[PDB]
Amino acid sequence: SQLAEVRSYCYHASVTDISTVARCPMTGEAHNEKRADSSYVCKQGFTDRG
Amino acid sequence: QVQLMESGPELKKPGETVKISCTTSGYTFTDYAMHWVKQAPGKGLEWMGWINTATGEPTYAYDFKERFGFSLETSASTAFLQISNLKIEDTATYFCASDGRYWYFGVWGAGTSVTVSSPKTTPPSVYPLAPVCGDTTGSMVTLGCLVKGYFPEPVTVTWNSGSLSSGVHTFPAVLQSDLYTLSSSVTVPSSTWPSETVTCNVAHPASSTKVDKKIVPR
Repeated sequence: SQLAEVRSYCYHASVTDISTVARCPMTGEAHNEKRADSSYVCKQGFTDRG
Repeated sequence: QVQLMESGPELKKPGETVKISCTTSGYTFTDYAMHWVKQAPGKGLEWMGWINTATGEPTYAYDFKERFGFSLETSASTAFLQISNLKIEDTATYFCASDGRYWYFGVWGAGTSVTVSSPKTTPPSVYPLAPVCGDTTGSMVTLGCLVKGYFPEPVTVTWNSGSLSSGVHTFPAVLQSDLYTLSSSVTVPSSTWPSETVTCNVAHPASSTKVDKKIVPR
């Protein structure tokens, strides 16, 4: 008769609004302003620089 | 000696680009970052950012990002402020600094006043202003000189080749259709006018106009 909602699973996703904030070496962490909202998926990284 | 000189007053129009130069002396250039500070038209000092100089790395304040830039030249010790897509709201004075890091700096840049407007270089309208009966109060006859619609700044407004500075007040000019209008008033006693010659001399070397106008009685 009655079924409660335990949770859900998103199997299919799409990428929207790719944003990458570049920084210089030795600056340590890079911070993009998109880390405030949880809707934006942010990840650290690096770019080999000349 | 550490003294920071910049590119002087610059005349710009909306939609153009500019690179504002800051030349430094008295120290090795790459050793001090350059703090960039904008002075808003309301005389607010709005900090633009500091450029890591080594390494040549600009660090923007978020409001100043992506339409501005910090570039460098190491050998001659000249720091550059690049601006793209000029805007009229950017008319202001800009400054550079010699970095003492977390305590800021000990030396201020000479300053750069950028003017973003869309006028034609124009000679001022210089009008000798005849005082009326109600304009003579307390043994003195006040005289005045209207300087109207000149571009660009500055204008040198003197009286009788600057011989009488006594009651001379040269007032600032503001923007009218991107033209400047100021007025200057000399205060001399009533016995000196119109007995003695009083002529406001408006020197506008930007438009190459030196104008001499004497006030006559009515």
